[PDB]
Amino acid sequence: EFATASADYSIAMKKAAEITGAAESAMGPKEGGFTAGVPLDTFTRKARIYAPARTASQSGLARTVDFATTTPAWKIEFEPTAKWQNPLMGWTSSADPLENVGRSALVFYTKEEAMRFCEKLGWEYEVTEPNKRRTQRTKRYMQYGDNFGTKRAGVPDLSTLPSN
Amino acid sequence: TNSTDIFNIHKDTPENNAATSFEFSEATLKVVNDIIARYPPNYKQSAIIPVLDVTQQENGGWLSLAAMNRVAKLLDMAPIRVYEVATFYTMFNRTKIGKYHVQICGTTPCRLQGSQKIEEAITKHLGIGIGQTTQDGLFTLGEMECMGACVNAPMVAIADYTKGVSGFEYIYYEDLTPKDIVNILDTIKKGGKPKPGSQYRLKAEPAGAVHGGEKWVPKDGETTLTGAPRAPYCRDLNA
Amino acid sequence: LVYDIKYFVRDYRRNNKYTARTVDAKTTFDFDKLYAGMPTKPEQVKNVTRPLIMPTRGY
Amino acid sequence: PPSDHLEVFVNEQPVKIPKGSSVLQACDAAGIDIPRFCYHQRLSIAGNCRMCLVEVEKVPKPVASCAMPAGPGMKIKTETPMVKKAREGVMEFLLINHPLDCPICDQGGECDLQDQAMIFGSDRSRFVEAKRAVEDKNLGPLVKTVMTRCIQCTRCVRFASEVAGTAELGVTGRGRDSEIGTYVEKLMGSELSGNVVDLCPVGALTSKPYAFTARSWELKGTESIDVSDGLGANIRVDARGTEVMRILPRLNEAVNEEWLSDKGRYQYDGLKHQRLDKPMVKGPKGLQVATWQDALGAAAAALTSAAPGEVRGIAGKLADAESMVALMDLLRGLGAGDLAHEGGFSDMPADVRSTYTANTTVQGLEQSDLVLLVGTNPRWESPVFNARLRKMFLDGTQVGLVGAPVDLTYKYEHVGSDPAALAALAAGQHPFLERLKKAARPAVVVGPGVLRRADREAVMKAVHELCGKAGVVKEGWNGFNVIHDTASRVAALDMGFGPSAAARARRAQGAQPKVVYLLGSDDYSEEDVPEGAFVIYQGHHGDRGASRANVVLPGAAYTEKSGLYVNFEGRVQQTRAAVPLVGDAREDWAILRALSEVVGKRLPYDSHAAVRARLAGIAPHFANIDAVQTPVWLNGEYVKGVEALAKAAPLQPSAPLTSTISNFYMTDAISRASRTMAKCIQARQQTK
Amino acid sequence: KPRLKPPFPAGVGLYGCPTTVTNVETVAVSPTILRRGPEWFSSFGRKNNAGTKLFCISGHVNRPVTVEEEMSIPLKELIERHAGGVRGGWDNLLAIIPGGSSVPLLPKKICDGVLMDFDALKEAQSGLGTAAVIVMDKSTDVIDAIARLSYFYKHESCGQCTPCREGTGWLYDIMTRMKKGDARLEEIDMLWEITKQIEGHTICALGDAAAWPVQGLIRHFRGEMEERIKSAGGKKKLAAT
Ligand code: SF4
Ligand code: SF4
Ligand code: SF4
Ligand code: FES
Ligand code: FES
Repeated sequence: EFATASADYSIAMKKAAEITGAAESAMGPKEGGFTAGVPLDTFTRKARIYAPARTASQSGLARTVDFATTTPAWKIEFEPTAKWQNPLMGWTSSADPLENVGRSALVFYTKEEAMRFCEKLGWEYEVTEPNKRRTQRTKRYMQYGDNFGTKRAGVPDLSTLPSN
Repeated sequence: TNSTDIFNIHKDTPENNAATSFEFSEATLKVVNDIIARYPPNYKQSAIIPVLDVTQQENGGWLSLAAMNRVAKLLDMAPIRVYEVATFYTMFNRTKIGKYHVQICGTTPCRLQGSQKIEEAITKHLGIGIGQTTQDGLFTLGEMECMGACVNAPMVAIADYTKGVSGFEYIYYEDLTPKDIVNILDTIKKGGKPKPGSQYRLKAEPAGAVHGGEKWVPKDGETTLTGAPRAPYCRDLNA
Repeated sequence: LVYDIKYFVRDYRRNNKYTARTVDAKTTFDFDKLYAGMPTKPEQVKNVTRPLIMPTRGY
Repeated sequence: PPSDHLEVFVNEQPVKIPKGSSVLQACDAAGIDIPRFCYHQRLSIAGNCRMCLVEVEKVPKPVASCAMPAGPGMKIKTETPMVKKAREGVMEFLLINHPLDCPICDQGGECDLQDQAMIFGSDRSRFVEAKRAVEDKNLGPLVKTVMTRCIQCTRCVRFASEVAGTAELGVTGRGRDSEIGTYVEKLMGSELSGNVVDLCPVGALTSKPYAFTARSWELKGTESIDVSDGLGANIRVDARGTEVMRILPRLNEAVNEEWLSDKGRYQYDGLKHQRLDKPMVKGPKGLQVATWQDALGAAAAALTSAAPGEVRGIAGKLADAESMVALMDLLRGLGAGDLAHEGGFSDMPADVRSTYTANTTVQGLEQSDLVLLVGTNPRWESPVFNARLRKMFLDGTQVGLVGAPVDLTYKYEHVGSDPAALAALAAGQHPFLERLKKAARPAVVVGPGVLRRADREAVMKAVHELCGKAGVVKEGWNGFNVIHDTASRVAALDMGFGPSAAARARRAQGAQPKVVYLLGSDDYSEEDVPEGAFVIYQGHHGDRGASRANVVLPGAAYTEKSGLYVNFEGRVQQTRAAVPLVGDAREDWAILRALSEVVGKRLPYDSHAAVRARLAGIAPHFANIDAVQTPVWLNGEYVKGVEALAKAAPLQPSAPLTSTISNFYMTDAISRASRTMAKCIQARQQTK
Repeated sequence: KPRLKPPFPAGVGLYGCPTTVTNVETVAVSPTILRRGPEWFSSFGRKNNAGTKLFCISGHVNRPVTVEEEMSIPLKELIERHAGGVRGGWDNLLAIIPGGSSVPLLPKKICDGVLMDFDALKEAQSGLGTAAVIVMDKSTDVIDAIARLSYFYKHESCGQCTPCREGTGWLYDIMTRMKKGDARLEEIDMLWEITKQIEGHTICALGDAAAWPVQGLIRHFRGEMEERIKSAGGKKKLAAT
């Protein structure tokens, strides 16, 4: 039996990505940036390929690499450039064109897909593998019954009993 | 939780603060150390509920912050665990009460028998409601759940704190009318000892009943175990 | 819905399904059945009436 | 093994799980994320919120999946009508007494209760009765309580008992009137007391310095490292424009699990005060603002007019590896050799990396059954590391200490307090040696206060003899560990940032420098910065080192740059810029490259990648970020090599092995400027 | 505060050691059973319902009593003999709780004929429990009695788990409104739904014991609750107009 998110339109998205002839499209390095038509100094900047960790404030795991095959979780991020305050109002000003484009719009299923996008666009990239969660609990409090075990204070000595 | 204790946190009082002192006497310390020996040494914390009860008679019917801290030091446990136990259980008073603690049952088997009229009689006589102490410091009125005396409903329990640990008395008074509880309160106030148990029979044996919460109405009928008691007997355990 | 507030009996948003059909290769399209259910005379022509309202689900 | 992985069925899918796993862990291994409020991975199981209720075949009741163990061949269903009805009913019970507080609550936007109500709950309520109202509690300056929002999950109580070790919270009352806190007015005194704000799933416990300032959706999060100590805890920095709003931990099981100390969490408000944003040159009027060309020219003129033997360079506690190698190469290019470190023991030999790093690593220390601490206070040096030591204590690892007796929140055996006790332990006079000799995997942890001593070589020789006799280092296990308390020390030891033999001799006969370069140093000794010298200060806060300088060159803080730092286990980690540079400040290695150009001898690197490649050319393990090598162990050949340092400066068997950290809340220039740390100290002073 | 099962007290109990908890009356009858034989004990009562039992009869009864009797005795026999019958005659009976407070009540039609037995009260949608018999007559406000029972279960909740701790107070508030008739007719079905939400969803069996009396009250006296709601508007809708 096979049932891996088999009740939604994502079935019709996984295929249409493996249609023959279109599943083997490939370009040389930096070639997609030449035909993109954006200024060429944009590709002198550095990019980071990484999957963001779970927020500490909440316990849910949906925006992590646990659901990597279900949901795109890998991101492309750029270093910050200068910001200052507006003299009249105090609003935060910037001259960065890539200020929100990687964090809002570019999401990928795997690390290699984001690498392929960076390679064909000409961005130099560094890849950061996320830290793997550990599921095995401690030896103490491994199960619920270890809360009430004999490991709290040892086996009780029967020396204060009447008739000792 | 009980009556008279609306806070589950400590409130500073000139009578009740961290500067207040508590210490056991010699005989009470003997009692507490005898209680501790009932349990294993590495599980000495099992003794907290009887020790806190004994401390409650020692301190005069209620637990102060100093008494709880002394008990915490005595059993070698953190004070927050002692505060947890003392706030969890209904008998533990954490504010100062009177000399006699009058507790009336209000659960439905006592309620059908007219516990509300007994409460009305107590409030009309003593002049206080539930959760209050008299201006003389004699009586404190409280409400309780089912006390396991339902065949002799309606009933009142009265706790004696005028003699300390050695003369502590927790006495049930059962099968009551307004006249019976008024007489019991007057007998306690005058310095006598009212009779314990039911006011119209000995025990839970078949006899009459309180009709409407105002009048005992005796009724005759079949009674069991009226003859001679059974002799010792055993079958042949071999075969 | 004032006192009957349960939601999973009316969760239409999350209860739709997409199912991958078996691979449409060796099926039997009979055109004879398709053209055998069609009329040939003016009477016996049946028309689908226009829907009066879109579904309101009782509200 | 007798089938150590058992097979269960979750929604008719076969799942293999380890033995002893619960139903919730089997659901997690099947790719299903079960709603929960009281379960936590790091705490003990409670089972009181009733949100994790699933259906198991041949059971007529819903089971609590967090607590129920998974049996062989078990069939779990997570999407039947009774599971959905159970989830909606439990949510409805959770919401009847909750206050309508989402506009004023700080969890709004990142709330487990809100999101779980949106997904697994209903859209209506039928409750029109009056709610329960609770007064709020005072727990100190870091934890803010609005206790009407409590849902009685008891995560805080389990945390305070199990991880922090203080055990000061409890549940008082009964029933609907159950109430979380301390019965008397008390202050939460743990160093790890900000983690309980993360552990609370609701806005009952929020962060008091952060209160009412931001919503979570506005914050740009950057994954960085923590530099307030030597462990290098992994963090996330949340910023709104140019301003850092909060700092949170992030998961790393090899470093910090999920925790972060209160200093590393709350010292960010020191980044908004006393900041150097402009270059300054001291004139006849005093220090006044100057251009970068003028400031670089003045620093170059003072660095070139002096003789090479009158120049000293001191690295601070927070200098990254790139700026340190830049300063080292610039001073060595001028013919100088006087290099010093603000973290002490600058003359310590750094030949083998195993002699000043933790060979067992942080996660590998959990396989030790007996731990001997030598002269360290891990609760104040690294509270997250001390929390992992308490975790080791709770499942059977015994701890002994040779040093000054300290509160560690776990029981230990005090072997002694001086190097005389260490020698008695090595000879056999104390019975703890027989406990070490019979242990399967013994471990020794040496703190940085031992290395700061003038007789550290004799003490390290005694420690090496003890490790040789007790089987601490053998085939298959290396239990010798040296920890640190400063972020920049191990990288300086890795690259060779140390004084030459001629400079050590000149300090021995008492030569005094005339030009001092202070690379972020504000806790220098008075022996190293003479009065009347020329001082070049490069840093980000105006402090003791900037008030004394003639040239001030403004650099970046660790929230504004991406520099390399190595923790005490040898792992290379990096910061990342969460905000841009402030004012007219620059990158810290770039200032030294520009200054090397103005002096007249350029550094051979012009980019961040090139200076990192220079670092990798010195020591190749610098290139492998987020990883740790296995260091070479040379047995007693190294100790035989430095016996001249043992013969000179002999042992002091009466001076106690203590810890040098006397102020935990204020250790560097950032934490000294933090008003929250000052309130933290004032709260411990006003309780007496 | 109760622990979750598993583990079980015979596996991990007091101080982490194997432990069995048994009732006083269960313990006390064992020496007589061992001396007089198991065949003597099983000769009383129906199959799978063997032996004798202490019964406590309280409430509107002429002679309230703690009396020992054979099991599988009828309620009417157990009350008319040994207790003097219902106050005002058997035709003045309104309802009877047969097993303490945690079991649902029974009306007069079920009570006339049912045996006081484990496998006989259960089929009558009740239970034997502790065999404590509480008798109400036709002067009783049965909604008020079950409301005081709801107050008891609110007062005695330990507060550990969400459904018991939050919903016993909710049940008490709804019952207090129902006693005065200040409610809606569909709030009765809401009340049944809330009891079904508590029951079977908690750590221990006090949540079930809190749901069960309200279920019995609704099932056997829904007409009384509806009449209490309808007739309250004879004193509340005269002010609205
Ligand atoms: S905890 Fe705060 S944000 Fe979450 S539901 Fe309650 S009031 Fe709203
Ligand atoms: S304060 Fe937070 S963590 Fe503590 S019991 Fe309440 S909801 Fe749970
Ligand atoms: S059902 Fe009630 S008494 Fe039992 S554990 Fe839950 S809250 Fe406590
Ligand atoms: S109801 Fe009053 S003693 Fe039980
Ligand atoms: S997560 Fe299992 S009951 Fe709370």
